[PDB]
Amino acid sequence: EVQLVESGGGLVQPGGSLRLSCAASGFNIKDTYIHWVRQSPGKGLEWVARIYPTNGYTRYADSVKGRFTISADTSKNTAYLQMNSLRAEDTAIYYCSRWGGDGFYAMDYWGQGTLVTVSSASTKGPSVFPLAPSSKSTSGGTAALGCLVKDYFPEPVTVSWNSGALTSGVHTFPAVLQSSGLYSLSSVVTVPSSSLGTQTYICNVNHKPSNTKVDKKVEP
Amino acid sequence: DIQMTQSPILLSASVGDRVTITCRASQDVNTAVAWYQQRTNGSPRLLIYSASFLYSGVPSRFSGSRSGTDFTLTISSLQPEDIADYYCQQHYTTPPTFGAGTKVEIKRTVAAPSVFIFPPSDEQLKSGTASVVCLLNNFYPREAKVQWKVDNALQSGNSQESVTEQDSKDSTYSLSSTLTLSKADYEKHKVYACEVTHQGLSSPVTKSFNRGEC
Amino acid sequence: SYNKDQQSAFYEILNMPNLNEAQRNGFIQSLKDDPSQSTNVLGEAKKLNESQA
Amino acid sequence: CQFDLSTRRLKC
Amino acid sequence: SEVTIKVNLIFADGKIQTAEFKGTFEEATAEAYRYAALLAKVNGEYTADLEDGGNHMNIKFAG
Repeated sequence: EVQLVESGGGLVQPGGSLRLSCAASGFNIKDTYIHWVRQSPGKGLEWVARIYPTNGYTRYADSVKGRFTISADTSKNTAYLQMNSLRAEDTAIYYCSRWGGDGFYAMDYWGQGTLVTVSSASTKGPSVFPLAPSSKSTSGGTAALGCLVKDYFPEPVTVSWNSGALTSGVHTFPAVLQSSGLYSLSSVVTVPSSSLGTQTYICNVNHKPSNTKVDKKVEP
Repeated sequence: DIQMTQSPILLSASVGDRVTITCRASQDVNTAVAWYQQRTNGSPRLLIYSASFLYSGVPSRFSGSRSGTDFTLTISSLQPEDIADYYCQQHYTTPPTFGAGTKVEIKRTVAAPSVFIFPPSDEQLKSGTASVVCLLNNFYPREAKVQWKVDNALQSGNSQESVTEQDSKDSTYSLSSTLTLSKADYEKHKVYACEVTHQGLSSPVTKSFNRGEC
Repeated sequence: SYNKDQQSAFYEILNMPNLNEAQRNGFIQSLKDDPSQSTNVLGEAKKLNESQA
Repeated sequence: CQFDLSTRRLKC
Repeated sequence: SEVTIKVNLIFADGKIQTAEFKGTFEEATAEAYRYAALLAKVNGEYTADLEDGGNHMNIKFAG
């Protein structure tokens, strides 16, 4: 099973530096090309760099040349992107991918991606508030309840319900940037009205940039 | 550099329809074009490579073709799980470049939203800010007007909406509208109401509460 | 090990007065990462150093 | 339509 | 600029798809017609009816 896993993404100030890693498994990077590709509101999908670890040859996008360097350690089966002199327009999801694997001339495996946010604003953990079920959140014998995850920076936060046991009927809304420059989102789920008071409902909130982990019990 | 011009940017079809997405290279790229799918919260996933070849494990309803500098992705029988953004990419010359994408959505029958309202929690109120949440659940189509009224006065500039992407199971949308006030302002008033207008409702629906009522 | 060109890039970046230590080491790391990019990397180091005068 | 970082989807 | 040309694609069997083309008015127009022409191969000769000063199109295919 071929897998690529990116890490190292995070909040960084303009002009600052960051180093991303791309850990490969289920194949050897010595047998393929490895690319970095990023994705942003401004430019959509934009190729960043590539390397052929077998011989060390590299190529870069004009927009990052001199500021970013790609490298690979075949002994750890891992590729890296050093990112210096960072700017607002470098904010993006950064993916690593392979090309030419098993002789397929396309990017056939991509990692989950790692978020780089270039900003002068400070990290802030969210407050998590109950969205309690009530007579105003129920109809047809179903009830809605949730958690409001308010005032954090930067993205992302993750929300799960009952440790991932509860997935049916869950809507976690896309984050919205408030005027304060902080993000907020709600996650809601709809459940049988009759289960309220007998079945426990907990939203598990994680905001890794601030090391915030909250498990909030939501009650009638 | 070579650019890839993708059209249309948005396409909506019914389940089982044949849909066509196109990509035009700004100069000859031979057959060096791949197509990727990107689902909500996902990474790009290879569908077709070298213009016309199906990647392993990709459903046979996906096919690609080339005519000169024109590339076409066809989905022969659109399925609910096919809703995603689709991108072409050329690898003929460096830099490899991608198209701007095409968003594919499903058409289904009209469904009115379930409307719910949540007053600020007691926890939140302790901190000087009040968030009131209006929830529109599992509706179609996406268009919907949500207005806030506080003691019957229409609110403006103090609410924000978030809308899920289309659900890959039931093809519906959900939407939250959040009204933000200071604790003091929230305590100045009694009646909080969210009013929803949607094609599936015979007339607009108001969902409300009186601050303090259990 | 490095050639005399490479060493010269290291030395220049090492001495830049307006870089902070994160940036200085980030650029030096880039010189190590990809020697083919030495000239471009030095060029961006110089620009950042200049803008922080 | 523009790519959105939170959803990884084009927003129209 | 940046307008959205909204298009109804009306196939001979009565099935209906909808599309948007974005760009300058001129670019978006050109792409809508180009797309129409492409669909016409599989779906028969098209006719395009412009509505709202060119900003909306109903495009029917003969079969």
